[PDB]
Amino acid sequence: DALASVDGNNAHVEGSRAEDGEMKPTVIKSNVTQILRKVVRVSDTANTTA
Amino acid sequence: TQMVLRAPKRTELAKDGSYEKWMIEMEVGLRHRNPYASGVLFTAAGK
Repeated sequence: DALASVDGNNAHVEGSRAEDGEMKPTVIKSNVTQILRKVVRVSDTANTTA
Repeated sequence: TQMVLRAPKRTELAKDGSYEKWMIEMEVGLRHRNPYASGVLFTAAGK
């Protein structure tokens, strides 16, 4: 969310009611997930070698 | 200091409908003592 933009021109005058302004809605963002992968393969003979 | 005249009060008013429109009123002013007690410096360029 982000507050409205300050203006400083607020000079409303007496009166039971008064004018209305604008309001900014809440924004929404999104991110996607990535898959990291590492494959490995080795023969049994090589795995047993010292 | 800060002079406040009307903080938002709550009283039984004729609030009808479903618009739910609300308003917030606040009357404020400012007071300063001994005008020559505070100083101001306006940053500007030469002639």
